[PDB]
Amino acid sequence: NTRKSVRIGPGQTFYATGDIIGDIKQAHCNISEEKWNDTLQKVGIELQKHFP
Amino acid sequence: SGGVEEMKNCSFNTTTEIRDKEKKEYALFYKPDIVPLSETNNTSEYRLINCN
Amino acid sequence: LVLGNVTENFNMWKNDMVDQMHEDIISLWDQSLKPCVKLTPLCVTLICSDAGSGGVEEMKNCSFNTTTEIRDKEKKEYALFYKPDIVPLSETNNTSEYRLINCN
Amino acid sequence: QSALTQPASVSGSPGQSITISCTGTSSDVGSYNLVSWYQQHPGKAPKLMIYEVSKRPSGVSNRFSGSKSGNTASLTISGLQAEDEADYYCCSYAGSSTVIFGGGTKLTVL
Amino acid sequence: QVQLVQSGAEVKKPGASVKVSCKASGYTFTGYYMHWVRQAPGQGLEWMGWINPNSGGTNYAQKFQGRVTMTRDTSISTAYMELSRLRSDDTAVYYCARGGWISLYYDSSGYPNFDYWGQGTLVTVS
Ligand SMILES: *[C@@H]1O[C@H](CO)[C@@H](O[C@@H]2O[C@H](CO)[C@@H](O[C@@H]3O[C@H](CO[C@H]4O[C@H](CO[C@H]5O[C@H](CO)[C@@H](O)[C@H](O)[C@@H]5O)[C@@H](O)[C@H](O[C@H]5O[C@H](CO)[C@@H](O)[C@H](O)[C@@H]5O)[C@@H]4O)[C@@H](O)[C@H](O[C@H]4O[C@H](CO)[C@@H](O)[C@H](O)[C@@H]4O[C@H]4O[C@H](CO)[C@@H](O)[C@H](O)[C@@H]4O[C@H]4O[C@H](CO)[C@@H](O)[C@H](O)[C@@H]4O)[C@@H]3O)[C@H](O)[C@H]2NC(C)=O)[C@H](O)[C@H]1NC(C)=O
Ligand SMILES: *[C@@H]1O[C@H](CO)[C@@H](O[C@@H]2O[C@H](CO)[C@@H](O[C@@H]3O[C@H](CO)[C@@H](O)[C@H](O)[C@@H]3O)[C@H](O)[C@H]2NC(C)=O)[C@H](O)[C@H]1NC(C)=O
Ligand SMILES: *[C@@H]1O[C@H](CO)[C@@H](O[C@@H]2O[C@H](CO)[C@@H](O)[C@H](O)[C@H]2NC(C)=O)[C@H](O)[C@H]1NC(C)=O
Ligand SMILES: *[C@@H]1O[C@H](CO)[C@@H](O)[C@H](O)[C@H]1NC(C)=O
Ligand SMILES: *[C@@H]1O[C@H](CO)[C@@H](O)[C@H](O)[C@H]1NC(C)=O
Ligand SMILES: *[C@@H]1O[C@H](CO)[C@@H](O)[C@H](O)[C@H]1NC(C)=O
Ligand SMILES: *[C@@H]1O[C@H](CO)[C@@H](O)[C@H](O)[C@H]1NC(C)=O
Repeated sequence: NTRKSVRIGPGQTFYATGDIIGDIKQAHCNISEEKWNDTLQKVGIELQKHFP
Repeated sequence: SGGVEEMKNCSFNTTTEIRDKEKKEYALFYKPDIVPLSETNNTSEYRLINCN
Repeated sequence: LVLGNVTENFNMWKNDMVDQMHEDIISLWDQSLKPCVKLTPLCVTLICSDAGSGGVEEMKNCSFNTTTEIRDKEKKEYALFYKPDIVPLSETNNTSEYRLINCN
Repeated sequence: QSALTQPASVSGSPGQSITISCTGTSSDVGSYNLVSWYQQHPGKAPKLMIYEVSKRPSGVSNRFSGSKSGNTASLTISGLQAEDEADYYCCSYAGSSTVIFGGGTKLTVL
Repeated sequence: QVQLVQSGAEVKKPGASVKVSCKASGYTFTGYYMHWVRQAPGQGLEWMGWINPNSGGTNYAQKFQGRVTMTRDTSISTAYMELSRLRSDDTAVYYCARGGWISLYYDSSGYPNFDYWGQGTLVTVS
């Protein structure tokens, strides 16, 4: 929603979460699969030099 | 409304601009910030993870 | 020491040292109120009536419940506060409750 | 925050291009691209005819084209027959998870 | 195929409460939103809020203020409306429509993409 202003003491105003407008959904992160796969493949290729 | 998987309501009383009387406020806090102080089986007596 | 034959373009309203003096005095007054602050627990209800003898035009005594040096017990104390220093708090016509002006 | 403005009725001969437009504020049409259009026969349930702003659903002949321009969204129909006599409505995403419907037109055939 | 059926026509008195049902058949109803619209006879269309059949989340349009409650059950695949404090202005026909797709990663509630509708219940008051 917003920074709901709640006042404590003489002048201190802290900001806390109000409601949630709409439906709730997950907070996520997205990484491409083929780029991550051949990135791990290249990391394994390079690290196989140090382990025979 | 409905049910949020991560947010508790956590209504608390707080000090107004005068010391004598108290007022009731509310927010919505996240689940990993809220700890159940409990010496019994009480499911509504919660506190912040700060004050320890 | 007076100089020989020098002509210099002066200005009064564009002066850095006026701003320097103002900022120095403001910072000094900030520093002088640091190590002794003692009026944060006076933000309580003041039950102010008219003062003594019925002939006072500026003061109300404003008896309040205050905290002594011991935390558990309290005591009743009175004062003399001025009318511009005192602001009432109510949602209606309540003539026996007042508040100090800086608590708001 | 009332309904979207809409003409009361439209008229047109068969084979004549007819354009229907509804206007909204900056928070309804000018900021979100979710502007759909519905028709209904009188006495029957409404039916979807245009997706988000310009896409056509399945099972619909290529005759209804929708477009938007600023705060105005318009639907253009060419090649009209007697089966297009219906009541046409606008809708949009109004923000804060709310949907505002339009006033509605009526199409008269000639 | 996909069908939406509702209850019969209901006649009521002012000040009472009306209940309109809507059964969804032909698809998994717990993955799609369901919106409710209102049609007065001879007027346009008015929109009431949506119901999420998974977690029971609701929204409502303005000028209603929680005087209508929508609930659902996952056993018989039917959505419920409980509208209270009826009035002579509320003589209308109520439709239930299928909305967007519940996706667990973005808010698809406010998408005005209604494909399937019920045949509608006529609610008239004296
Ligand atoms: C981070 O990454 C994550 C990934 O992990 C991201 O999360 C993803 O975000 C995307 C956002 O686009 C979501 O995409 C939506 O997907 C659904 C798909 O579900 C339907 O489609 C399945 C098959 O479709 C696939 O194949 C066809 C070709 O065969 C292809 O065309 C299509 O694009 C898709 O690739 C169906 O099998 C499925 O049915 C299943 O479930 C049923 C449950 O009831 C069950 O009965 C079935 O048996 C079956 O098991 C399901 O129907 C899409 O629907 C959706 O696309 C809609 O929305 C966009 C945007 O508005 C619109 O442009 C599209 O045209 C489409 O619009 C339709 O919306 C409604 C859907 O029913 C409908 O009401 C509308 O009328 C409209 O029209 C559709 O229906 C009509 C009538 O049937 C039909 O004629 C039309 O052709 C049309 O299909 C989205 O594309 C991902 O789902 C989501 N991932 C997950 C896991 O949730 C995330 O976004 C990323 N975040 C960031 C920040 O990047
Ligand atoms: C996410 O949440 C925020 C906070 O509620 C939503 O912002 C709000 O959006 C609505 C639009 O429906 C704004 O209402 C409009 O305000 C203007 C102000 O002049 C008024 O003229 C309009 O008639 C209308 O009432 C509301 O002000 C705005 N809130 C704030 C604090 O700006 C936002 O829409 C939400 N996200 C989505 C995608 O809905
Ligand atoms: C201001 O008004 C208050 C009324 O609450 C006065 O407080 C009491 O006044 C009586 C009258 O003499 C004394 O016997 C009490 O001892 C006072 N209370 C305390 C705690 O001392 C107060 O005297 C008034 N101030 C004046 C008249 O200067
Ligand atoms: C909080 O303060 C209010 C003051 O109005 C009081 O009534 C209440 O009992 C206090 N405690 C809780 C847990 O709300
Ligand atoms: C509180 O702090 C103590 C150490 O000071 C710690 O052992 C304890 O786990 C903390 N309580 C919680 C609930 O984490
Ligand atoms: C300043 O200049 C004038 C002009 O020539 C000259 O007469 C005077 O002596 C000068 N002042 C000094 C201190 O030399
Ligand atoms: C302060 O005075 C007495 C001392 O305890 C107490 O009875 C009273 O309620 C307190 N408060 C006020 C506002 O007088």
